[PDB]
Amino acid sequence: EFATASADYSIAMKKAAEITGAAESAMGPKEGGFTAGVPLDTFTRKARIYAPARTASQSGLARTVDFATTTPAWKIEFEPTAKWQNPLMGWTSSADPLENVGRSALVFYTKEEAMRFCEKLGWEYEVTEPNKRRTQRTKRYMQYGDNFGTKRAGVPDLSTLPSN
Amino acid sequence: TNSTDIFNIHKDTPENNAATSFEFSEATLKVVNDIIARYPPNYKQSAIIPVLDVTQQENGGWLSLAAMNRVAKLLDMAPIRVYEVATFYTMFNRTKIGKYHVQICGTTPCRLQGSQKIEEAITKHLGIGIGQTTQDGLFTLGEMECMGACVNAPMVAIADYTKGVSGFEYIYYEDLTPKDIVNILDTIKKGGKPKPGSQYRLKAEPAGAVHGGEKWVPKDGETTLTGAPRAPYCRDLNA
Amino acid sequence: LVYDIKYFVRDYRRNNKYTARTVDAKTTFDFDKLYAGMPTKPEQVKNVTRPLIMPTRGY
Amino acid sequence: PPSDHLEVFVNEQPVKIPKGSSVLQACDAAGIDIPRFCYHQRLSIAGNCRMCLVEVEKVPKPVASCAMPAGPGMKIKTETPMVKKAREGVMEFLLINHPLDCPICDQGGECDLQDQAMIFGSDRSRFVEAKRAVEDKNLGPLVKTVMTRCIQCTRCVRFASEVAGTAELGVTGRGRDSEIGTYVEKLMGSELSGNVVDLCPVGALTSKPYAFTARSWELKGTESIDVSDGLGANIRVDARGTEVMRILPRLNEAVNEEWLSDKGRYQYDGLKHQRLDKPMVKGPKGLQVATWQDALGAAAAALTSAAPGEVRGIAGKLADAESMVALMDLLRGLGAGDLAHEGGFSDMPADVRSTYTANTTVQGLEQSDLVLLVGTNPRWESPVFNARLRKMFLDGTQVGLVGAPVDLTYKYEHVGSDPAALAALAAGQHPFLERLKKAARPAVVVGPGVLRRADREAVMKAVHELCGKAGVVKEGWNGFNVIHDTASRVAALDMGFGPSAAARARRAQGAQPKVVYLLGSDDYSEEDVPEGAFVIYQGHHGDRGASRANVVLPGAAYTEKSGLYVNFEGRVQQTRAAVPLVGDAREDWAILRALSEVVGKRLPYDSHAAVRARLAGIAPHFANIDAVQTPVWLNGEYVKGVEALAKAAPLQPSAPLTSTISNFYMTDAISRASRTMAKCIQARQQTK
Amino acid sequence: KPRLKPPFPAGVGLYGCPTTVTNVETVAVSPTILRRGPEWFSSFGRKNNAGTKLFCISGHVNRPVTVEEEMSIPLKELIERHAGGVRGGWDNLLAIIPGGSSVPLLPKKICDGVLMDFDALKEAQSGLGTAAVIVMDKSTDVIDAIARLSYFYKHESCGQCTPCREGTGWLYDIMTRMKKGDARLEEIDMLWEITKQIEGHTICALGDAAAWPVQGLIRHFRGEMEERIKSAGGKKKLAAT
Ligand code: SF4
Ligand code: SF4
Ligand code: SF4
Ligand code: FES
Ligand code: FES
Repeated sequence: EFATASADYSIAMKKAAEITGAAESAMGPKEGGFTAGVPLDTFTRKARIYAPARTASQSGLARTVDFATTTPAWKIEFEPTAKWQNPLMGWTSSADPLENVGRSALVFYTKEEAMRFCEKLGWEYEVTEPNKRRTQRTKRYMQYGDNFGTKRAGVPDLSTLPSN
Repeated sequence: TNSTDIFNIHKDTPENNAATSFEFSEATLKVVNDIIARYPPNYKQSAIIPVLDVTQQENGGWLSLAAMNRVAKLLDMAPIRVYEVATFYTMFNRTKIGKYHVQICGTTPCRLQGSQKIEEAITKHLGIGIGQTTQDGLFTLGEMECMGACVNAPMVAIADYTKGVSGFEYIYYEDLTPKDIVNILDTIKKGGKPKPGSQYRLKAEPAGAVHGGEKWVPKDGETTLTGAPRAPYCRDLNA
Repeated sequence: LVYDIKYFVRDYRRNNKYTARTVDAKTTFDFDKLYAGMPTKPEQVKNVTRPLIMPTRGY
Repeated sequence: PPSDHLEVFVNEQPVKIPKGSSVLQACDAAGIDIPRFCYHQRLSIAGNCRMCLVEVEKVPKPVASCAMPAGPGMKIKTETPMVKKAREGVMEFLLINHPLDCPICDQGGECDLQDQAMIFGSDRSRFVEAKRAVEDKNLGPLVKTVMTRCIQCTRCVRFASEVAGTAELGVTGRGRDSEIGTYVEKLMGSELSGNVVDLCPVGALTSKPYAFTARSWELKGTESIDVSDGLGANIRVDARGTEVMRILPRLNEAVNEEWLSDKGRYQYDGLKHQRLDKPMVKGPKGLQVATWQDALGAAAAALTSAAPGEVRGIAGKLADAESMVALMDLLRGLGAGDLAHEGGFSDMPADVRSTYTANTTVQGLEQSDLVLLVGTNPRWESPVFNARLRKMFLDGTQVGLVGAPVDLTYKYEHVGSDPAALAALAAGQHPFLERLKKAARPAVVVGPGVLRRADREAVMKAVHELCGKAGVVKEGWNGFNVIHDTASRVAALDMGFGPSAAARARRAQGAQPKVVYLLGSDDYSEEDVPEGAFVIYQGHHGDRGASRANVVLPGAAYTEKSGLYVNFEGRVQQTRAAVPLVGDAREDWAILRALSEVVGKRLPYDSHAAVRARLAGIAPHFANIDAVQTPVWLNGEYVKGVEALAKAAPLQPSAPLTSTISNFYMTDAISRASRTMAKCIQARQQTK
Repeated sequence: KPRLKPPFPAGVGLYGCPTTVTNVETVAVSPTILRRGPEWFSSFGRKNNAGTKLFCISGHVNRPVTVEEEMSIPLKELIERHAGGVRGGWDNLLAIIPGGSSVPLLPKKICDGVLMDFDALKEAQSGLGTAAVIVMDKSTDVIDAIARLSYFYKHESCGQCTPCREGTGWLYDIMTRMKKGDARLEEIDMLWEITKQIEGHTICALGDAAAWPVQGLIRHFRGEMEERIKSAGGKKKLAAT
């Protein structure tokens, strides 16, 4: 039996990505940036390929690499450039064109897909593998019954009993 | 939780603060150390509920912050665990009460028998409601759940704190009318000892009943175990 | 819905399904059945009436 | 093994799980994320919120999946009508007494209760009765309580008992009137007391310095490292424009699990005060603002007019590896050799990396059954590391200490307090040696206060003899560990940032420098910065080192740059810029490259990648970020090599092995400027 | 505060050691059973319902009593003999709780004929429990009695788990409104739904014991609750107009 998110339109998205002839499209390095038509100094900047960790404030795991095959979780991020305050109002000003484009719009299923996008666009990239969660609990409090075990204070000595 | 204790946190009082002192006497310390020996040494914390009860008679019917801290030091446990136990259980008073603690049952088997009229009689006589102490410091009125005396409903329990640990008395008074509880309160106030148990029979044996919460109405009928008691007997355990 | 507030009996948003059909290769399209259910005379022509309202689900 | 992985069925899918796993862990291994409020991975199981209720075949009741163990061949269903009805009913019970507080609550936007109500709950309520109202509690300056929002999950109580070790919270009352806190007015005194704000799933416990300032959706999060100590805890920095709003931990099981100390969490408000944003040159009027060309020219003129033997360079506690190698190469290019470190023991030999790093690593220390601490206070040096030591204590690892007796929140055996006790332990006079000799995997942890001593070589020789006799280092296990308390020390030891033999001799006969370069140093000794010298200060806060300088060159803080730092286990980690540079400040290695150009001898690197490649050319393990090598162990050949340092400066068997950290809340220039740390100290002073 | 099962007290109990908890009356009858034989004990009562039992009869009864009797005795026999019958005659009976407070009540039609037995009260949608018999007559406000029972279960909740701790107070508030008739007719079905939400969803069996009396009250006296709601508007809708 096979049932891996088999009740939604994502079935019709996984295929249409493996249609023959279109599943083997490939370009040389930096070639997609030449035909993109954006200024060429944009590709002198550095990019980071990484999957963001779970927020500490909440316990849910949906925006992590646990659901990597279900949901795109890998991101492309750029270093910050200068910001200052507006003299009249105090609003935060910037001259960065890539200020929100990687964090809002570019999401990928795997690390290699984001690498392929960076390679064909000409961005130099560094890849950061996320830290793997550990599921095995401690030896103490491994199960619920270890809360009430004999490991709290040892086996009780029967020396204060009447008739000792 | 009980009556008279609306806070589950400590409130500073000139009578009740961290500067207040508590210490056991010699005989009470003997009692507490005898209680501790009932349990294993590495599980000495099992003794907290009887020790806190004994401390409650020692301190005069209620637990102060100093008494709880002394008990915490005595059993070698953190004070927050002692505060947890003392706030969890209904008998533990954490504010100062009177000399006699009058507790009336209000659960439905006592309620059908007219516990509300007994409460009305107590409030009309003593002049206080539930959760209050008299201006003389004699009586404190409280409400309780089912006390396991339902065949002799309606009933009142009265706790004696005028003699300390050695003369502590927790006495049930059962099968009551307004006249019976008024007489019991007057007998306690005058310095006598009212009779314990039911006011119209000995025990839970078949006899009459309180009709409407105002009048005992005796009724005759079949009674069991009226003859001679059974002799010792055993079958042949071999075969 | 004032006192009957349960939601999973009316969760239409999350209860739709997409199912991958078996691979449409060796099926039997009979055109004879398709053209055998069609009329040939003016009477016996049946028309689908226009829907009066879109579904309101009782509200 | 007798089938150590058992097979269960979750929604008719076969799942293999380890033995002893619960139903919730089997659901997690099947790719299903079960709603929960009281379960936590790091705490003990409670089972009181009733949100994790699933259906198991041949059971007529819903089971609590967090607590129920998974049996062989078990069939779990997570999407039947009774599971959905159970989830909606439990949510409805959770919401009847909750206050309508989402506009004023700080969890709004990142709330487990809100999101779980949106997904697994209903859209209506039928409750029109009056709610329960609770007064709020005072727990100190870091934890803010609005206790009407409590849902009685008891995560805080389990945390305070199990991880922090203080055990000061409890549940008082009964029933609907159950109430979380301390019965008397008390202050939460743990160093790890900000983690309980993360552990609370609701806005009952929020962060008091952060209160009412931001919503979570506005914050740009950057994954960085923590530099307030030597462990290098992994963090996330949340910023709104140019301003850092909060700092949170992030998961790393090899470093910090999920925790972060209160200093590393709350010292960010020191980044908004006393900041150097402009270059300054001291004139006849005093220090006044100057251009970068003028400031670089003045620093170059003072660095070139002096003789090479009158120049000293001191690295601070927070200098990254790139700026340190830049300063080292610039001073060595001028013919100088006087290099010093603000973290002490600058003359310590750094030949083998195993002699000043933790060979067992942080996660590998959990396989030790007996731990001997030598002269360290891990609760104040690294509270997250001390929390992992308490975790080791709770499942059977015994701890002994040779040093000054300290509160560690776990029981230990005090072997002694001086190097005389260490020698008695090595000879056999104390019975703890027989406990070490019979242990399967013994471990020794040496703190940085031992290395700061003038007789550290004799003490390290005694420690090496003890490790040789007790089987601490053998085939298959290396239990010798040296920890640190400063972020920049191990990288300086890795690259060779140390004084030459001629400079050590000149300090021995008492030569005094005339030009001092202070690379972020504000806790220098008075022996190293003479009065009347020329001082070049490069840093980000105006402090003791900037008030004394003639040239001030403004650099970046660790929230504004991406520099390399190595923790005490040898792992290379990096910061990342969460905000841009402030004012007219620059990158810290770039200032030294520009200054090397103005002096007249350029550094051979012009980019961040090139200076990192220079670092990798010195020591190749610098290139492998987020990883740790296995260091070479040379047995007693190294100790035989430095016996001249043992013969000179002999042992002091009466001076106690203590810890040098006397102020935990204020250790560097950032934490000294933090008003929250000052309130933290004032709260411990006003309780007496 | 109760622990979750598993583990079980015979596996991990007091101080982490194997432990069995048994009732006083269960313990006390064992020496007589061992001396007089198991065949003597099983000769009383129906199959799978063997032996004798202490019964406590309280409430509107002429002679309230703690009396020992054979099991599988009828309620009417157990009350008319040994207790003097219902106050005002058997035709003045309104309802009877047969097993303490945690079991649902029974009306007069079920009570006339049912045996006081484990496998006989259960089929009558009740239970034997502790065999404590509480008798109400036709002067009783049965909604008020079950409301005081709801107050008891609110007062005695330990507060550990969400459904018991939050919903016993909710049940008490709804019952207090129902006693005065200040409610809606569909709030009765809401009340049944809330009891079904508590029951079977908690750590221990006090949540079930809190749901069960309200279920019995609704099932056997829904007409009384509806009449209490309808007739309250004879004193509340005269002010609205
Ligand atoms: S905890 Fe705060 S944000 Fe979450 S539901 Fe309650 S009031 Fe709203
Ligand atoms: S304060 Fe937070 S963590 Fe503590 S019991 Fe309440 S909801 Fe749970
Ligand atoms: S059902 Fe009630 S008494 Fe039992 S554990 Fe839950 S809250 Fe406590
Ligand atoms: S109801 Fe009053 S003693 Fe039980
Ligand atoms: S997560 Fe299992 S009951 Fe709370």
